[PDB]
Amino acid sequence: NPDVLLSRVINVVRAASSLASQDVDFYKNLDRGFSKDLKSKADKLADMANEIILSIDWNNFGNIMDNLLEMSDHSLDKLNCAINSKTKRVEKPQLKFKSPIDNSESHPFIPLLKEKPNALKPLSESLRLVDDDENNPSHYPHPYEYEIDHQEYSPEIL
Amino acid sequence: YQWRDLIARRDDESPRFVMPNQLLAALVAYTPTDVIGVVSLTNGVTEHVRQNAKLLANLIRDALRNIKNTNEEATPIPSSETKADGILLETISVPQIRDV
Amino acid sequence: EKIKPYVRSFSKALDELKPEIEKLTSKSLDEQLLLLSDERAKLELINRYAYVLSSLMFANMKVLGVKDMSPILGELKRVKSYMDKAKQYDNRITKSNEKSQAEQEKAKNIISN
Repeated sequence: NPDVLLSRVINVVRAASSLASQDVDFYKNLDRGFSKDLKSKADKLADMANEIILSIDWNNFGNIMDNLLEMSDHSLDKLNCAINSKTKRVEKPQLKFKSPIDNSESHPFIPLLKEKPNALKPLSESLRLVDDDENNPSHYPHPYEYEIDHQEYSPEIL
Repeated sequence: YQWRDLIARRDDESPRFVMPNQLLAALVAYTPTDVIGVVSLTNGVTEHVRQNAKLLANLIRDALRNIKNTNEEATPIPSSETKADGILLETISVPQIRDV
Repeated sequence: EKIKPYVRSFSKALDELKPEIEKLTSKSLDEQLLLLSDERAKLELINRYAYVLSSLMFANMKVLGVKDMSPILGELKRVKSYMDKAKQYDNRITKSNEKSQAEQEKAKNIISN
């Protein structure tokens, strides 16, 4: 995972460092070709940096680092602000809540209902997954749909 | 539009708070190629597009290249139509015409 | 013949790292950040991203053999700086949690007696 990958990255770094320890200017006179094998290796390294820049989307790297470290600073200021609170200052409710907000919408809305008073159908039977129709995309079924359709109205309103 | 939706779903904000439609119109009409033209537009500028103004300047440059490619292609397409009409006459036999 | 094993080792590592960067870089960072609700998790991913790029830039400069290394090194301390700041915050939170738990044990001991 993260650690293993980080360890692998560290292993790349030591190898990169060792090369620097060696000095090759003496070698420049000797051979044109040696550079190409090395230059290609260097171009592979540059390629990854370019990919990283694209994901973010030397000078490119510098501007991107400023953007990354700007984002990081805000997060900690938000954490510290919350714990220290625990001219007019804006108040926002959403940050406080124990389950934080999820805008991903990865899966179809999952009802937050955990109990079902005044039930004609089990909550069990109510929480279920239905395969999508070719005509229509599948959706979670409202949990009181049956109750609404088949429960009887009080005599009084009528 | 995609970006703003992306940020609005990130920081959990309204699309108009990230960027109003009037300010977006200034980006489409004027098209600032630098980070200087992005920050100063119309009356005021919100907080979300101010920090990502460099990206917006980059985006406009990213946007600009595509528009240019389309224009060169278009002239060629019109010419062929009389030629298309030619093929039918070619296909019909000369021999029949003397017959009819 | 002395240099060749070093070149071979480096080349192999790059192939070794290359798939991992492709696997890590497959999803746009904004996409990844939207996906995870937690603020703490978010700070982690970002610091990681800053760490890899700085390190890869570092390795790059070394491969080049460019004369002055003060600048690249400067970015790495900045990363070390924020990563520390992340770690320090977590430790303080843990200590507060431990203290609350400690009381429960004392309460349990009193009841037993």
